[PDB]
Amino acid sequence: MQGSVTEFLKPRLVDIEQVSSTHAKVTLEPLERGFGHTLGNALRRILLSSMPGCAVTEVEIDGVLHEYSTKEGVQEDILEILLNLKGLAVRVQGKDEVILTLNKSGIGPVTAADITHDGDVEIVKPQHVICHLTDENASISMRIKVQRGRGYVPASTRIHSEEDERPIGRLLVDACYSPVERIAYNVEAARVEQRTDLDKLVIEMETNGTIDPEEAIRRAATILAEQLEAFVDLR
Amino acid sequence: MQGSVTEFLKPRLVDIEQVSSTHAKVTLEPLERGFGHTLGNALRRILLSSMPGCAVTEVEIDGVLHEYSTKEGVQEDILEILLNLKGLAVRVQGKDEVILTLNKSGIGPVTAADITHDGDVEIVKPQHVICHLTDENASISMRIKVQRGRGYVPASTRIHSEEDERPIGRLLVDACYSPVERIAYNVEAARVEQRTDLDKLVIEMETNGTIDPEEAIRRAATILAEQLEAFVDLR
Amino acid sequence: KPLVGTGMERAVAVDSGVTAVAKRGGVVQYVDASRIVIKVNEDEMYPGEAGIDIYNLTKYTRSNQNTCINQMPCVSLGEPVERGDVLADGPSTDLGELALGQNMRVAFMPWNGYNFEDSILVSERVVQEDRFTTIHIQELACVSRDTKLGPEEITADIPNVGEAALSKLDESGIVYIGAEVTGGDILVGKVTPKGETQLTPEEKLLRAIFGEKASDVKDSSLRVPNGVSGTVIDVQVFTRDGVEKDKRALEIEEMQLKQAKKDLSEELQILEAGLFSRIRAVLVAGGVEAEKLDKLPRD
Amino acid sequence: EIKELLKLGDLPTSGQIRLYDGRTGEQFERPVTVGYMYMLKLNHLVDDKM
Amino acid sequence: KKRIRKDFGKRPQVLDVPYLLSIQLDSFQKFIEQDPEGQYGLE
RNA sequence: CAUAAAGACCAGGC
Repeated sequence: MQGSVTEFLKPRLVDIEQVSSTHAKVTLEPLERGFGHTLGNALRRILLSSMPGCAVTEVEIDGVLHEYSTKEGVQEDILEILLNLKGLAVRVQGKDEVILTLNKSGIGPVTAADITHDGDVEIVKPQHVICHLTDENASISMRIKVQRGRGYVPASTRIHSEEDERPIGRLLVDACYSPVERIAYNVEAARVEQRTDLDKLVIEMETNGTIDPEEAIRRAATILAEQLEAFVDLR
Repeated sequence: MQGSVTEFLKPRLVDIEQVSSTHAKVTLEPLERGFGHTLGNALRRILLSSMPGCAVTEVEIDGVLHEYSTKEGVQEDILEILLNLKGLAVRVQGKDEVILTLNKSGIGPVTAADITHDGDVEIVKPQHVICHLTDENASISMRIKVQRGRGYVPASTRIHSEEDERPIGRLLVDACYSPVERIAYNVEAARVEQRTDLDKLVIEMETNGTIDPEEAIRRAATILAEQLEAFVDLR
Repeated sequence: KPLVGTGMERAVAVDSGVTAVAKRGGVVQYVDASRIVIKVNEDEMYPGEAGIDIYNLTKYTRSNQNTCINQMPCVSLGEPVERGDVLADGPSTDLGELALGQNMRVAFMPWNGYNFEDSILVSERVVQEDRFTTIHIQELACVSRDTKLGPEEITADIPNVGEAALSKLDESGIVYIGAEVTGGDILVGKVTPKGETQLTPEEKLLRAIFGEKASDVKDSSLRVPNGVSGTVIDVQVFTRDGVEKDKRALEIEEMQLKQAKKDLSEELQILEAGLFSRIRAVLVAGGVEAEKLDKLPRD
Repeated sequence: EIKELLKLGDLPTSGQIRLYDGRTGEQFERPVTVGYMYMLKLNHLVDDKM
Repeated sequence: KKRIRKDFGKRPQVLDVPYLLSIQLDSFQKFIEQDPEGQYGLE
């Protein structure tokens, strides 16, 4: 309600100009004495392990059977190609698993923009150079598989058998499902109608691209609303 | 809904055994990695200034005109009696102001149990010794006045004129409207069907007696629900 | 009292003029804040009173360092005291020991900037309770002199004021004991002579019509200084034989009549108590009156 | 005698105990020296008047 | 069964602190003897 | 809006 003059006639002017899915300048005003560091540290506490995401789990390559072979028509090795596929960020709206179609022959540096566009898959970095291709029918094809997880679980306890039934040629890859990369906060002051000693907590947020920052901070906001009903009941 | 297995099939077994109006052992289970200290500190952040209460504002005494006189038939002075009236906790259900009737003559230590019971006033501490009375018609009478406030506002800016129209004998008293006194939290672990690394955040809550802990944590809960609709709208 | 003791906190209160020490042991009959009456059985033991030594406890007066000296009693009803036993407290004493400050929860940490050189940080709870609220007493003294035209009177007829300034003053210019004054309220009812000189000749001509004392005054009353706002705890009465103390003044005439009559009744209770108890052991030696002695009064 | 009577004293051992921050909250590094210091307030002379 | 007071440091006080006002009361009281005779000071 | 002088000496903070 309106109540007395502490914070009740003090609106929080928190507004939006969006950069697509990877970084956002988050602004905040006004909050009173000593309210910057607990904000940055509590949503550094939540936004590192409590956030699910969709990362790279297990990649199938062509006739190259394991990670340390060679392919006729490529300069780099398959280990550096898969290393370039580890850093590839992908967004999946509402699918549990999806297989990404990729094929390109001839000369030309294949980037992430050559991936066949799906209705629920959007590439955040089309400029990511993976490997350099040459002549003499250098046909490369991959099947990128995306699964849901949260945070880091190692590749020795999860161990998965997609193609470990009789046709083989897959092996499990380390997965970093954690979306939130960096949050940096500035602690300048603000002023509104009620009181003067009020802190403006401007945030530089950085996300890899697996989960959008709006949906992630809304999920972390309702998780926070689920948190502080702890002091409620008796016994 | 049921969704995937993160927290959705994980009920919060938060139950009630009530101690009347002053302290409550609050139990909680289960919450995952790193969810004890942000709970205790966020509802230490809310439950110190955001909570209204009803405390002692201004007390009228009998023919003793100011705080530093003497009364025929009492051992202690009026300043220690009013000091004992500062620590008296009182609950008011739905009244803006109420006047408490108190009268006792003869020998006998007058405590808070001698106050005339009102339909909306309940005494939490009847064992509070105020002063020691003697013989020789030691008749004492007071008019305890209760008003609504929130938190600490000093007695030099509020200044009130109840009996400062022509009959005098009142002066303004410092008021601590803040109900919540102490919350201490223990951070042992819990286990439920889904996952194992889950924290049991057991709370020792302490309240003076002005506002009940159930109503205070429900008000602070819906104030918290009013808080985190901040990240919603654009501009 | 400090959570670390030395052995000197109890001797400063007893040895100095801080803790009241009884002169001779007896039986306590009544206890008040301003006085502790001690019924010392100089005769046969009876609840009828005895060789009363009344003890005046200095309650609320001004020291040199603008503080107050307090003396709160501790002896309850029916406690036989010893010569050397404590009777009341001191300005900081708990029972007999010295207790200057308090014991609060300390935590050594650079908090955020504030405790830079010698700064002390503390929560909101320290002002919500009166744990460090002390009593500061300031004297507003002003010395009486003479005037060129002729010296003064007493009345509350002060021009150039409001109604709330003269509301806390009586009919005689002295503010009451225990009035909620603030910055602006008149404590001292002074007004200032204009004389024939400061007046214009037009009000010399109509002050050939109004009065010798009709427009002789202008307001320069001694008020509360700007910023401080307290209460009145003590007023002063000082008058000199010559120049006719006012009457009506009904409350000054009523006040120390009411107080002085009680001052007679308590002193006749003390001396009546001290002599009739003395002759009771004289009269019992040689006779007895069981039914006849407790009917007639003690005088 | 102090190290003999403080390994006793409830709660901590050897003086220092893990507190929690009133602002951040988390598991506080380096248990600190706390307790109940007997402090003392100085008087208000008229120098401190504004 | 008799034991020690058991405090910090084994220095038992056998003679407590005297009247602290003996700088004032003895010098003034011996100086001007209101109740006694004439000696020591004014005299 | 006008009045509480000036000077001496002492105590006090750093």
